[PDB]
Amino acid sequence: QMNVIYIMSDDHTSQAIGAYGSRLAVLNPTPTIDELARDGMLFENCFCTNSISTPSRACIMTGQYSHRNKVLTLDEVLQPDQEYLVDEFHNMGYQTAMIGKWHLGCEPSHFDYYSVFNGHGGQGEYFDPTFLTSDVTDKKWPNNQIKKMGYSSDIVTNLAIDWLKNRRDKSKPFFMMHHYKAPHDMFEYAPRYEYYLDDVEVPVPLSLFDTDKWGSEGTRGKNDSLRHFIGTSVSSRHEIRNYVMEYKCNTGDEMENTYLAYQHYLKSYLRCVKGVDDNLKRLFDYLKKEGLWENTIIVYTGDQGMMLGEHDLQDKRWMYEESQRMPFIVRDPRCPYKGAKSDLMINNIDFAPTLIEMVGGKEPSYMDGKSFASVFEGKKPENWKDAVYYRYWMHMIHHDVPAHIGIRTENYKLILFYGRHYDDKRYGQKSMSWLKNSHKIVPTLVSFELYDVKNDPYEMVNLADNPKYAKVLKDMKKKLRELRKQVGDTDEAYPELKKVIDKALR
Ligand code: NA
Repeated sequence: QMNVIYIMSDDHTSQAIGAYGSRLAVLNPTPTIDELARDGMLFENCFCTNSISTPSRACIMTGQYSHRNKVLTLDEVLQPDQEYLVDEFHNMGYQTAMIGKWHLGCEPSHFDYYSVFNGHGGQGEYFDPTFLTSDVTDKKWPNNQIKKMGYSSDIVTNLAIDWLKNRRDKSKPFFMMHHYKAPHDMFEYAPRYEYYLDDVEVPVPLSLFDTDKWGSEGTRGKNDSLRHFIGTSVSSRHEIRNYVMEYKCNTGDEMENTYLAYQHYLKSYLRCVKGVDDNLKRLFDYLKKEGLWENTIIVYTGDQGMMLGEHDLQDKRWMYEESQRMPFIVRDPRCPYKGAKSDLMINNIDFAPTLIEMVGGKEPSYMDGKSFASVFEGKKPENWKDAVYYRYWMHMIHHDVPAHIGIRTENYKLILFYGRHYDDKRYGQKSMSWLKNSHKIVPTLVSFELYDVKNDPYEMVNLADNPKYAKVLKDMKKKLRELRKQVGDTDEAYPELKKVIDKALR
């Protein structure tokens, strides 16, 4: 039986992996991950269905869309009973281990072993982190706490190596979820990376300074009346929260301020990515010397993408390419296609059924996702989707990003900004409750955005109001309407929202 190590980093976006060939690849940000891809298979079209940490991690654990597993936003939690991925590996006779960033709210009690960050409600600390572990029995969750000195990414790797070396029953296969907290904000990189990239300019995206044709009334207001309201920024654009403010840039020139904030944002972030990559070298080295390299499936992914200043945006949540796409690399030692790429349209909800089938199990019939394990034997899965669904539910909270649904085909992306919160008690409350002058949660404008992701991969040009694209827009609206029906996301429980979305889709 094959062992499995599922490695996932927090907010590690595809621009920041060398193998994905973004503007950042010239910096060689992830040599170890790149080498893994050269001996594995890289997936070009892997998409989150809902880009924030907790909803994505719930989709991964349950194989189910947010509207099915009910973990809609960061405000909801998983139930232990919903730990389906690990239940399935248990039922197949695996010993199971959960290491690192959990962030699902509940105890990882369906694991045989866990040691997961607890600082700041499951967010963890970059230095001297404490962990909740199934080894502390003197106390009950969430109080079975231990503390480790030093840098988190180094400690996380040590927890995994320790379990493999000292705790695993070598007579049984293992399934391990190995989750780094880096490169999540605040990007507190380890001191030894202080001068990494010191002499280099990080390539700047044109869209940081030019948004002329991007967006719509739903993301900008009419005539940009909401340009300082919607969407936190790298520049001074967003009036409440942005990196120019956060990094205290004040050169006398706002464009220079933006450039300097982008450089500090990207360099701090990439120094955290480098710490993860260096740590992967240690882990992979260990697996190789232990004789596990050729009997262990290894996955490397990030729970969602992140806006690294494209369109002058930050964080995730948006359906735009950099936030929707997850990097996703799998090395199955039995797969003969080494260094291959796959363009199959996949979602984070497909991870669990695929892994289960990879080791000989059956695709679970209660999951929304399906298994693409046949790709590793050189065959597209039967009747596989050629489009993906997306919905961000957490209207305006944290980053002033309006709620939206969308569909991405291989050629076009249609986004419907419906601009409502599913819990109308939240209207009027602060979107960022730690700030005295936060904006308030309010309904925003309904609008469509249509991007040609093949000829405009950076989503520079919203086509929804171009009359040359009237038929494409109608065709994609029909597909969005049907896909929403196909996946069961029809809002009978939220009639406020159902009326708005049904009306917009004709
Ligand atoms: Na995340």
